[PDB]
Amino acid sequence: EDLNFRKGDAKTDVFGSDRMLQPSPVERIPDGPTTPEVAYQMVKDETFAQTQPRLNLATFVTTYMDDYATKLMNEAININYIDETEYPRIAVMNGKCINIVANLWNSPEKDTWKTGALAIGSSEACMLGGVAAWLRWRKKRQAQGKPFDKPNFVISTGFQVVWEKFAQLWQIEMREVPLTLEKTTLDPEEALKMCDENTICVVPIQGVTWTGLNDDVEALDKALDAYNAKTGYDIPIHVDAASGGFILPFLYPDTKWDFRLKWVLSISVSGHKFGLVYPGLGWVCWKGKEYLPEEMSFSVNYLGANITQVGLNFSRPAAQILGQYYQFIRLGFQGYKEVQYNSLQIAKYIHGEIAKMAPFVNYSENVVNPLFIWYLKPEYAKSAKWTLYDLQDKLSQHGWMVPAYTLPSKLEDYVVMRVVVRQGFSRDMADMLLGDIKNAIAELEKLDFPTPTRMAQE
Amino acid sequence: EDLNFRKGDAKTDVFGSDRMLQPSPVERIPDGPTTPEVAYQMVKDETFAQTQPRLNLATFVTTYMDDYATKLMNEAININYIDETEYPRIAVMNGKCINIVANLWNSPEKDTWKTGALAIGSSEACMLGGVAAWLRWRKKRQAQGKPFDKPNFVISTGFQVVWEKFAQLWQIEMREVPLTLEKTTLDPEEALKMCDENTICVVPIQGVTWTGLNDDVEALDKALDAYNAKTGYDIPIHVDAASGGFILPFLYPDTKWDFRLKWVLSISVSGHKFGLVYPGLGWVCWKGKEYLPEEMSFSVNYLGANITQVGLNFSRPAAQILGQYYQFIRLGFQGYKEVQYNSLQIAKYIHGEIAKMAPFVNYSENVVNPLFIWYLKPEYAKSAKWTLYDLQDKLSQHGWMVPAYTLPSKLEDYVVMRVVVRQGFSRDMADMLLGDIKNAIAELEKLDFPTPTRMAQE
Amino acid sequence: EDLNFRKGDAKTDVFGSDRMLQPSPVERIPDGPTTPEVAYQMVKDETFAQTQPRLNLATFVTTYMDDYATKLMNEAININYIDETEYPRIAVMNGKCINIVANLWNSPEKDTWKTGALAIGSSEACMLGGVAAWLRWRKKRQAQGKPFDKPNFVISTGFQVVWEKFAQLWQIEMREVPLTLEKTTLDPEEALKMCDENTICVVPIQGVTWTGLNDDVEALDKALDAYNAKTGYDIPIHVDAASGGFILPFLYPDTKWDFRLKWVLSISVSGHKFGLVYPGLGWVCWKGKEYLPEEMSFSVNYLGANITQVGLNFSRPAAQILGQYYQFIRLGFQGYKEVQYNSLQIAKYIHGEIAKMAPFVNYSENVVNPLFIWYLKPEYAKSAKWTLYDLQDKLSQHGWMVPAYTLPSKLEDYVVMRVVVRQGFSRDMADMLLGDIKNAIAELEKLDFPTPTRMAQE
Amino acid sequence: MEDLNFRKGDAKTDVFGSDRMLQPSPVERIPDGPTTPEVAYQMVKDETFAQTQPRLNLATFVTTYMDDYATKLMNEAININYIDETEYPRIAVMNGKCINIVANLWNSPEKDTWKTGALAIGSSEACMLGGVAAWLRWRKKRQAQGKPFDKPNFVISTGFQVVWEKFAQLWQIEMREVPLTLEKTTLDPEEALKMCDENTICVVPIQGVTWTGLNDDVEALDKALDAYNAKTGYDIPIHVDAASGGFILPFLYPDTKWDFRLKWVLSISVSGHKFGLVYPGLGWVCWKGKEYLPEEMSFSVNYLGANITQVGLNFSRPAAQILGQYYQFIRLGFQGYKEVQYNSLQIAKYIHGEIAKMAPFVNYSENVVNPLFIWYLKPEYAKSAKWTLYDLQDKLSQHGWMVPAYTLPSKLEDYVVMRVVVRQGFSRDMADMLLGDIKNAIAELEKLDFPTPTRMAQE
Ligand SMILES: *Cc1c(COP(=O)(O)O)cnc(C)c1O
Ligand SMILES: *Cc1c(COP(=O)(O)O)cnc(C)c1O
Ligand SMILES: *Cc1c(COP(=O)(O)O)cnc(C)c1O
Ligand SMILES: *Cc1c(COP(=O)(O)O)cnc(C)c1O
Repeated sequence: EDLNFRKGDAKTDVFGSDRMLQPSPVERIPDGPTTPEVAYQMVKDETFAQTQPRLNLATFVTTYMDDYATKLMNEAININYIDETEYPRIAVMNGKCINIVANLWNSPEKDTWKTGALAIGSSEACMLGGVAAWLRWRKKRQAQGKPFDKPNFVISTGFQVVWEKFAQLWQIEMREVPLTLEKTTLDPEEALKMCDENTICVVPIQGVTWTGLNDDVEALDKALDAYNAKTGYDIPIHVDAASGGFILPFLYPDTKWDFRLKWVLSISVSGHKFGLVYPGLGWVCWKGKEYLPEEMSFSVNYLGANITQVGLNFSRPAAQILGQYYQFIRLGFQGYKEVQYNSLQIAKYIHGEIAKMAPFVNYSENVVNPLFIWYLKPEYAKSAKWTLYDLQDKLSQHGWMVPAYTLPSKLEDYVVMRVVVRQGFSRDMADMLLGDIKNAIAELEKLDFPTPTRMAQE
Repeated sequence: EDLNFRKGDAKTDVFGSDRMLQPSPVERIPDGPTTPEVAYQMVKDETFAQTQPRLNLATFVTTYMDDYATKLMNEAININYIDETEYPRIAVMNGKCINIVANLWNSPEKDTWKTGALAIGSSEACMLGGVAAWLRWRKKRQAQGKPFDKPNFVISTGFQVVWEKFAQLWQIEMREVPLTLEKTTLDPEEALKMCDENTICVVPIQGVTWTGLNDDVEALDKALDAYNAKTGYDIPIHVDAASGGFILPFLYPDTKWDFRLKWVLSISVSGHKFGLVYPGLGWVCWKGKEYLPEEMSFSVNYLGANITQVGLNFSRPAAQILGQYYQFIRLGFQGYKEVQYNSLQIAKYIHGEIAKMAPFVNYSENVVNPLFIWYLKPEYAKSAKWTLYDLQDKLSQHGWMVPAYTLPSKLEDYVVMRVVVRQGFSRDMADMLLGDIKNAIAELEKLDFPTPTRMAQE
Repeated sequence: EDLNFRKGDAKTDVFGSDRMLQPSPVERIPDGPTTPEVAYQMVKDETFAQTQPRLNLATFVTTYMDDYATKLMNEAININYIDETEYPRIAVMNGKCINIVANLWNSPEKDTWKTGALAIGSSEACMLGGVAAWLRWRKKRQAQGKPFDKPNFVISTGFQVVWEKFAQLWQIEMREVPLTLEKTTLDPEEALKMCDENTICVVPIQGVTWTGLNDDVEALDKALDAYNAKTGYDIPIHVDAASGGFILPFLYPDTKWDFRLKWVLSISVSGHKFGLVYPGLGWVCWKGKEYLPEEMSFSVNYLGANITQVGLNFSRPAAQILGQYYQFIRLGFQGYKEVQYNSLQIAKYIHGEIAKMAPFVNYSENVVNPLFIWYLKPEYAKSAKWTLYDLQDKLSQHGWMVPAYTLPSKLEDYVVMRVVVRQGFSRDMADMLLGDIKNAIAELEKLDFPTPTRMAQE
Repeated sequence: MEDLNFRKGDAKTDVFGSDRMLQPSPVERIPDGPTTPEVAYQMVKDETFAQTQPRLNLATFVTTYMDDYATKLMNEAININYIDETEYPRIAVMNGKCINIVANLWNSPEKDTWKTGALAIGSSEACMLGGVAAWLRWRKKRQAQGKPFDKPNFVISTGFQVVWEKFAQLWQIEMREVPLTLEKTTLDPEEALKMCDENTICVVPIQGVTWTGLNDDVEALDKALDAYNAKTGYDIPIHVDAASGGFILPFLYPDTKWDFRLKWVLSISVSGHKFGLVYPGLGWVCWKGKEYLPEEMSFSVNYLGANITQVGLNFSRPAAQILGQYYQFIRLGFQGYKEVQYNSLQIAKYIHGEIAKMAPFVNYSENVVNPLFIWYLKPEYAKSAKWTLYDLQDKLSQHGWMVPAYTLPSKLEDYVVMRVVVRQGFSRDMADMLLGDIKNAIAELEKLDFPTPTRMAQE
């Protein structure tokens, strides 16, 4: 007999121990240690009772990479990117990713080492673009003898929350252009009506999270050129291309949205969305070195490479740089094109099957990013006992997360549902989702009384 | 450009391929092959959208073993148990497991190699016990000149479905003794009312699936001894101990339920329930060689071990034998006792926490197996808008399976919910479950209208 | 110095401990636990001193799958198939496998979800087929006013033992048709002579274990059609296709043996033999819903799939279902055909090389399954000092298991040896086997006195 | 027989008998076409060989070792995006529990069970959140007072880590720097108070100054600040940059009053990936109470009954580091952290003592409070030596070490120093290897007949 079996010795079974009769620590660090197997289970087991990543259809962020990328990134788990003197090959590799992304967006910059920065996501990449737009505007207004204490920026009401963070954390006024059924993306005319001498940039979005659509950057650029010629305000574009920045170059090469446009001075993207890398990657590029203020930035030479030093974070994992560069080499342009082709084709397939179901109507007939939204047919909704929130709950019973929500300004009465198709979500998985949607519809149509969310609508 | 990238060559990305734009085969084998990576994802990805095993609280069957048992079993995946001449060490190992189980049940058999058999689960083990009881009875009645064409057996209405399978597949009449609030387990007096000259055995259950309770085997044995003495019918007991066979020896050693009893001639158990082995293990033991008919069985000597050859299956995985022997050596009696103690303590803990909640009342104050059932307070239920089926659905939205069902005959008006606590379900996971139950109750109590199942009860 | 080193603490070396100076438990569970490393070695080390599976040439059961199938099945070790409500995707996958198998056997059933059942092997699949035949016959005779208490079935003496198990466990009389050199497979005329008003089915075998041959199912169907027309007895066929069920559709598609035949009402197969899945898989299909008695079976709808619930086992591993579906997708029809082609070609190669050896003659000139048997030339055997049993022992000295045995009734004086070629047994391994056979012959021919088995024959 | 496409990348291709491995890696543009996974794996992996191995990187404060279970747990969460809190609410709650544990390690008096704090990628984001909150609290006060709020400043030692310069640049807030001297080797409160005025949003003492390894005296700053605020009414607060010391002081110096026990310490930040013992990607910031986190910055959402404050500069990010932190808290507990930090500090103290015995070297401080320290050349030795600490850095790099040499901040900029950081996973045995290499390097450099470039640059 083993005296200390329950206390945690070499013979203890994890689930025959005193520790696994005790709660996990909520407030205070435990006084003493446990065995690695026990602590492993205590943390691991708490992650079971939630959505499985591959069935999270709310997220845009990568939930699958192949086994070689995964092994490569796991092996770099202890590499701190910012130690560039210690890890100069990764610093160079980061710069090469920046070059490749800038050239994917048709940068006219002549320098071999393109002007850009690594980010943890589009959040940091967006904030860097906006701070740069803010600093360029401050300098221009100062040289003109004009005030520079009340900056603002203009964006669709379909903005993603990081722009609200930017507005709050830097105390910059956000001006929002509302969505309507007639103007389902940012209308250039209405955005310009909200511009003045204090506007630091307009932010069109490629891959609006609420709708899956693309603001027309080319139409914005054309309108802005006329407006800037008339006012002299010299207002630029920063493209929030979080999703579309890794869709448009491969599937829509002739759509002019990027550094080909006169007024697009910076672009940001989520490398961990359709850049196909696990969580923790974003990129921001500037059209040239003259658009990244010296106040924000400096550059260091590593093994002949000019790597710009700009960022909100400092120490950070380096694994995502290896993952991105691996994808660029493993897939190339052709491979990126076929993977995004698959994701868009599957999104289009689900869109078409949803349109055939009696309760549903799609927000758009045009699927340009691998995601889309739909709502209840207005005539169907009036007499239905259920809402899209009830459908979300039914789908959750089978492990899916398919989110229902209200649309932004002036469409807020529309409850919609969104499906995002990422690499690793196949046609076969689409059929499973659609089968569960049909069954969920059949069960909810048997209801004799309205649900809580249905009553709230009336 | 790689011409065959989409068709499946060395450069193909699984989710940039034509195969992952196609549905999985429903009716016919595909005409041609795919890459192993593609096929692996196609099969694997279908298993995502269902209950995760460690959150499956309906099942009694093991969903966790430690890393060494798991590795041992994985390494034996290609070992066919039934090739005993080729794998005689595993045949002997099977015999040693049988000895250990039979002695765990206090067999008085003097032979070193105890009379018992390997099974895939309690289904086969129960059927073998029942077939043996049927053949012993047939032989007795024929020798007595009595008819033997209408056998029956007696069991609680809380029987598990394999006994209905046995009745159907062998055409033996099942006689069911009803459950009542007054007699919540098999009452011996009522069981004897259903015994006659054609009864081949009575089947008390240790670990009734519907209720979590134990039939009183000792009381049945006493009643049966008096009955057999007056009638000469010689009716035996077969104990269905699917769960309790690996609980009672460790936590209730002095409960006289096994071969210590005169009329207990066979006992069956699920090695994959509380025997702590992954799916695919059951055991059946007989009290002595004389209770296993020669018509059913023979034995072969492997390396000096006498291994009885009886079974419904033939070729089968051998991994579960290695797993069982590992558990016996790894844990021993003390280790089994500590693991089952934990599971029972967590079940009692949840049992006590459930009783404190306003909507609930427990079916029993006595928790003798690591599971229990509760129902709605009758006064609460009459005015509640929801039923336990609604609570089951709410819990499923967080990944749990906690089943609601109506109890067997004469308690069929009771809708109950059951929680089973297995090795690998910790106190921390119990708190997560109870927190989700509390949140679910709060949500259901906001309903203004009754649910479909609530209306169905009126 | 570490006081508890020998007792099993964190510093203990497995083979410097007291436990590894002690024998493994034969009769009783050890009182206390050990470390997982110690227990892992104690169980693992016992499996060393026996036949290695890839050198087991006696077994028909899969001993190799590729790395992806193996990982997929290992990852499902804790999934209990029978929890279909909890794991409905695996329940649907099971049904898809059944559809594919039935269509491989040319089922005319129009229902999308074909009538069949999952099994642990051909044992359960055969018994389910046999019980269904018994129940259909019982119902017919009852409707006719005829007795139904003495059923029989007809089979070759080349039956595999599960049919004797079936006869014993259900008390159904087995009538055996003898083998002769003139009639080396089931002779239909002799089979029909054993049919009467009490015959529930005739069982032809595809892949007779003793001989490697195929009973002629079509010839049986023809004779049975005329017999049923003249008697009205309506006697069916159940095909035991344990091996051939996954050989004939790919290599002999035009051989009429399956549901193309009028009287073939059910077929069984071992998915773990030439279905190419590790141990634990069988399938049985019925020609239509009307041939599966309602007394035996019911069906449940899972996500729109009609899954029949019939079986002898209940809880069981689900891994083998994933493995079967993986093989269907990974290989397709072409892939199955190429693997079985390789296995048959290697068997034919070994067959041709055996025929060139002076002591040996093949039982059949035609190799139709990836296995065959041979015996000693009668003139050579008479003056030889050794038998095939001695050759089996010599081969065992190099790790092979190549079994020698006497053939069934009327051929019982023929001692034969069998080789089975499974996936993972290459031409290179065949050359190693043949080299060991030649060397073994050379050694045995040096004997000056006869061996015990040679003396036993005289 | 021959395989026609062997060099082009087919099923038989050997990575290093292929055309692709005769070609350079892409510098400018994405390749037109794909390669096999093995080829791409080697092309990226092989570029990482020719640089410092993490466990020999003695410049970094950031974790380079966790045990196998923490590593496995974090690897298994590589595809979990923390910010999807509705989808992953158990990790959201787990994040909140980590924040609670950290806040209580720092003796927070907050009575709410769900402490006011935020997850970060490192001390950079946590420090900026602390500063933005200080900036916003100061703005709100001056606004209510009718006073101007358009020229904020903050006060910090010249030993600041670069993220505070980023904060100054990216938010256009004036950084006021207090110089270091041999007489005042850490932040002196009196000199700091001379740089405070009505526009100062906070003072930032540092626990674990990167340049020196020392701790600013927060308690002495708190006392001086209390007197100043009582006189002026400016209400200037403390934010402690405790990137390293935040996970040393509670375990090894529990009685040092540096945290929320102090009146004016309203927020504290730390790097979980330094001495919190988690791989790269973790920082934490806590506030002394909910009232010190402006609602303008923040909101909170209830997940499974837990109140999780939503504040941050990042959005989507790996969740693995949260599981790693919670694993370490449970696996080690208070005792386990104390023993690991004890080991790291003891080995730093050991190297410190052995460095002192060597003829060329003198230590900057006799007191080692964090598992790191700096030394420089003895002044009399330096004048006649032909080499500098940069030469010793280069020599050690030849054996794979990174041991950094650099000039100290303002008023000590003439001091070339070298720093050694001891992290979990750097043992006594490895310290013996480093010291043996240091001795051998000294012997070789003393053989020089002429000065090196960096020695001449000093003249
Ligand atoms: C994803 C998203 C963001 C935020 O980017 P993260 O990568 O989550 O930090 C910003 N804008 C848009 C349009 C987005 O889709
Ligand atoms: C589990 C169960 C059975 C069926 O056993 P399996 O292991 O699923 O084959 C029979 N009886 C009882 C009491 C059970 O709990
Ligand atoms: C294998 C075999 C059986 C028994 O099947 P298992 O898969 O071992 O259960 C029955 N019939 C034949 C012809 C066989 O080869
Ligand atoms: C590390 C460090 C920083 C920067 O923190 P990161 O975790 O690298 O972002 C800021 N202040 C101090 C004192 C530091 O040591």
